[PDB]
Amino acid sequence: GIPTELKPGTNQFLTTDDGVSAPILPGFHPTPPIHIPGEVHNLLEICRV
Amino acid sequence: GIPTELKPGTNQFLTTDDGVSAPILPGFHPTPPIHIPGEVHNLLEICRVETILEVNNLKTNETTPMQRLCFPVSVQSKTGELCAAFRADPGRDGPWQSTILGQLCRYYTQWSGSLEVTFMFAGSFMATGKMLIAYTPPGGNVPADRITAMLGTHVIWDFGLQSSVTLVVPWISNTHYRAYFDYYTTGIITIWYQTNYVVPIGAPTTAYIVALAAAQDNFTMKLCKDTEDIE
Amino acid sequence: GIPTELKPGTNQFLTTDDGVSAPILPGFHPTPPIHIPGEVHNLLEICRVETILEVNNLKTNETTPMQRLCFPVSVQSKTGELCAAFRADPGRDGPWQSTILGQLCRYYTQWSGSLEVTFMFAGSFMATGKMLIAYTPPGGNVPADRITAMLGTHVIWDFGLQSSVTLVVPWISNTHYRAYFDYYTTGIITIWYQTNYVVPIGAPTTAYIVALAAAQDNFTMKLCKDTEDIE
Amino acid sequence: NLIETRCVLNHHSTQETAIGNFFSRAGLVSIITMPTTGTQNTDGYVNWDIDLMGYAQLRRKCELFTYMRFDAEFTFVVAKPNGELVPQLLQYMYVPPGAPKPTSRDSFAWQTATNPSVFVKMTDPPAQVSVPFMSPASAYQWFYDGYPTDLDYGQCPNNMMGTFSIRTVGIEKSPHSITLRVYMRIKHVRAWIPRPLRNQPYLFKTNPNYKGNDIKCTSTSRDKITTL
Amino acid sequence: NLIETRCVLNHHSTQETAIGNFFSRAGLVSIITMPTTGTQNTDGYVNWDIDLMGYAQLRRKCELFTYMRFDAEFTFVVAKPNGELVPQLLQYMYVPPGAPKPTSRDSFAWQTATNPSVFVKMTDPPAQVSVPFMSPASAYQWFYDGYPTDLDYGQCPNNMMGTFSIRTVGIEKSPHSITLRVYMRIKHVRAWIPRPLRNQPYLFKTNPNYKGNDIKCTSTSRDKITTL
Amino acid sequence: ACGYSDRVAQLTIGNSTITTQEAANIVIAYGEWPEYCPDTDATAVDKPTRPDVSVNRFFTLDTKSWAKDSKGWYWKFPDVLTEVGVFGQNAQFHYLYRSGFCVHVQCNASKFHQGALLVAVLPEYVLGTIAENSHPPYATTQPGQVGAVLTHPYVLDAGIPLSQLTVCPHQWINLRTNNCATIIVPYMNTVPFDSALNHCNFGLLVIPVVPLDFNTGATSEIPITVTIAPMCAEFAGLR
Repeated sequence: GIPTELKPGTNQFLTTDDGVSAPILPGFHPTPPIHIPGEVHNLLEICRV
Repeated sequence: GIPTELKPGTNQFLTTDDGVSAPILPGFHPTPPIHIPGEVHNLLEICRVETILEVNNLKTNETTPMQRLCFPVSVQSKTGELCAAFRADPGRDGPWQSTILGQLCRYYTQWSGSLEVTFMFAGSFMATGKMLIAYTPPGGNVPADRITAMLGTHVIWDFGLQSSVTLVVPWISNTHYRAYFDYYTTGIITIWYQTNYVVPIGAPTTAYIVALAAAQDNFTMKLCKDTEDIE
Repeated sequence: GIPTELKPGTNQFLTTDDGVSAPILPGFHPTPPIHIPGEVHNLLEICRVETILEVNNLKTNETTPMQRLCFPVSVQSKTGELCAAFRADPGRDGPWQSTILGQLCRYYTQWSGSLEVTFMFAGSFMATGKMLIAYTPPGGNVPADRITAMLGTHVIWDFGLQSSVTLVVPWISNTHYRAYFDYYTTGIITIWYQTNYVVPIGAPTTAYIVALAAAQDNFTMKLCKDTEDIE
Repeated sequence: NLIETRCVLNHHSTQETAIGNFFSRAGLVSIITMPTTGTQNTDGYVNWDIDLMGYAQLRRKCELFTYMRFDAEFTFVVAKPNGELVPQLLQYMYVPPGAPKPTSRDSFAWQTATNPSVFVKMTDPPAQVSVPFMSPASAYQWFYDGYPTDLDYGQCPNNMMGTFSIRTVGIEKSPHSITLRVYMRIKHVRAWIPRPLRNQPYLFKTNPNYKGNDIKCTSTSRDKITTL
Repeated sequence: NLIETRCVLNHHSTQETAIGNFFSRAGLVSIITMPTTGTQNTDGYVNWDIDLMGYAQLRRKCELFTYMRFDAEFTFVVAKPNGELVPQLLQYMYVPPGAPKPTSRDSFAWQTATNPSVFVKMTDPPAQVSVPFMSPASAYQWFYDGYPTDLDYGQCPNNMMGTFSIRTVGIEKSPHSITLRVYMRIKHVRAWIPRPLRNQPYLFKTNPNYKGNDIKCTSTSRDKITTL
Repeated sequence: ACGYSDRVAQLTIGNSTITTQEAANIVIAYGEWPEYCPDTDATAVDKPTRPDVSVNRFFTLDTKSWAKDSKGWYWKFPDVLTEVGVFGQNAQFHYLYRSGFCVHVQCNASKFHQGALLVAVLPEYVLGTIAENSHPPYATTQPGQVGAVLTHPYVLDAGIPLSQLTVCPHQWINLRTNNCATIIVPYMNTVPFDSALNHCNFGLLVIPVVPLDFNTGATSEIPITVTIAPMCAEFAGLR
């Protein structure tokens, strides 16, 4: 196998870590989105009101 | 999955390992930098700066330290007598401890290069005379009289002509070890009175010399180690 | 994350594994190398160097070891009598232990190649005579008399003409095992008196021969193993 | 001593004297202890505000410069007071500046999504995390010749890097005492405006005050200016 | 014996006789023992100066050359004296040359950022670290025909490779006794000026002195120079 | 190197002239020619003095006498010329030193004499004692011009076999043929310049492996004469 060395930080759960988890339902195809007017992208859009 | 094999050194924390850790705040955009003059990139930039040597580091000075910053010359001194003397040992104790160079040397284990010592004369514009500066190479016998010093590497300095003069220590080296001993290869600077101090009526008969020193460009250091200068 | 599966051998430390460990001092720049003549790259370079064989390794010598470095010839010896004899067994005990080759052979398990033995005559320039050198191939009967030795691989050496002569052991092999036994295929060198030692009036009637030996280029070894020469 | 032999005739690498190499390496910046019961632990938690001027060793090194900018890597080496490890689940929470710190072993603070927290078992290898450049200014500054508004002189709150709140997880108190060593490493260092090196013993964390009766000389002394 | 059969008629690989292969493999260079209480352990720590001339086996191999240059890989195999492992946190600190060594189980030395330290649990697999070429000279030398300034003859301090300081972490002493085996492997070897192979028993680590009354012969003996 | 059937030659270097037979049977230690030190930061700010004056010449040491019982001799370098001539005062006032050497060992014997000497150069020739702990005295570690006598030649006073000394730059002197050896030794150290007074870069050994013999009536002592010539000598005082 490939020689690896576990470094400090192994096995830790950081509430701000942005990883990838296993999809609980791999066969599921979520209902597709449609157009809904008024989509907001950044809170500052609201602050300018 | 991918066949892996954990090798020795797994799960260890090495204080000198240089890894990558998870950003505690991924969404944060640190305040951006602006221009601040005087950014330093390497400590040697600081070592090339002349700082004041406490050549006059007497036990009787300790209570009036301001007097260590300069030594004096006077009329009482006879032609040919020794004025001052110290060696070129940046890291070790002594006059060099006051300089920025010697302070940074303690933060390292080895070093080597050239040094330059500058002497400045502060006395009345009416004073004149000649001092003899001499560098006695490492493993050499300190000059006994003015005449022998003259036969070695020296500089006749006439402070009636130049208010300042610079000497260059060609090469010093150090290899700090324990047993505490320094593999310090270093010379001895000796200041002699070539002529006596000459002055007219109305002028102070005692003036002072200020000594500044710095490392040249070829100076370099290696192997860090926290100092012993603090407690 | 990346799906991995730890396979057998995980967490093991193999003294012969050749991995990469974390540098204890990442900021350190090791002193750079300079040129030093005589760098060695392979031990065989050393094995090709002639070293002195202790052919005269008698029990009576032990207290005056300097005498093992050379054996002698004399007038008392009659034409045709056996002078000395030893086999070409670098690794094993005996004369070869004194050579640099035999010492390095103990640091390995197997070896094979050619060897060359050189004989040097030290006696008076006035002496003359002929010695017969003979190599008896492995699994061969050691020569009984001078005449039979002559029928095999031999060299008539006239030290009145050449002060030195070199013999070449064509091929030896070894495959060291335990049960301790050596699968050593090796011959027997025999030195005979072809003629008696001739000398005029005024010259020593006893002279010495020095034996040097080394491995040739085709010599090679494999499978390391710490020696038994020390304690 | 001064043994004058073995002369190094080669120049060493300048990399060793670079600001980065000078401030690298993880050093111990704090030692928190959480005993089962003693003086300050019927609580069950600890609040350590990130402080560099903690160890005079590192502090002196920083005060060689006026301004500095850098990232910090923190490693959490914990175990019981005697070095033994047990299957204890711990939580380390980073409370940014301007955020509310836990005031009890179970404040709401511990549940606040915005206070990043890292959960790790004392058995797992040391947790490691990197904290960026928090100041609202372009650089941290070890010297402020003004007032942030006297007793609040030299105090610049824009150097506030955050707080780390440690505690054992679980509703009931932990049976084990914990001794945690916090290591910090400075990454991507940048320094400006070099200044004289501290030559007087330190008296306080927040100011250059020095003992004015016992003013020590920068260098040792000797009898005559000619004896060497 | 001398069984003359099975003749190897092929040349073997020369790679096996190369300086590198000859000095490879991790060998045991030291065995430190730290019992709970006995003779030298009311301390709680150990200072092992890195020494190669430790085992005569490896020493003889090196003294085949005058100068050598190389990197060293150290592996730390620890466990209790009977082979059992326990959840004990240990610390191994490398004190470079010219640096101050710990003098107590809790000296400041253990906190000095410049003395790289590696923390590992006795349960974790053996710690492994590489130490470079420390000498201030171009190569280590096993022979110095001079004086570094008699009783200090042959002594060259430029071979000083450093010290390893072991200890259990934690403020209180560890309940367990520890037996630690230190393995070392020589990487990137280079050798110069080959010399005669030691043929006399060693008497000291720091010098070639040999027993002069009992001078052993390089080779075994026999009766006649013709009997074989 | 030099023996019978060689055209006699008269070599001169400075104010010195030695008559020695021209035998291009010379040994060049470790395959390299003595050279002037490559550049180094130290002597890049303080050039190295290369006194070609009365320093690059033939220093002929006092002749040693070889008898039927001699055990062998050895000299240390640069120590041997430390107490001699301008190479001495030049090697004392200068902090750093560096040099090479043409070494020439020569015998004078009749054809009715017999013997064999091994001449070898051993870098960093550290010596031992019979022993308890006791590092050898300064008088036997640095013998000077006179040189010193081996006490246990079989192990070269250092616990190493003489039988293996040939893995070092050597040359045999078999009275039967040649009567003189020549060896060119280049600077060997772990640093460009060392102290000429502290460290002895190597040792010259002359050990009789096949003892002197002759019939009573012939000169009982054969003279061994050593001649040294520095090659590419450099000094750096650092001033």
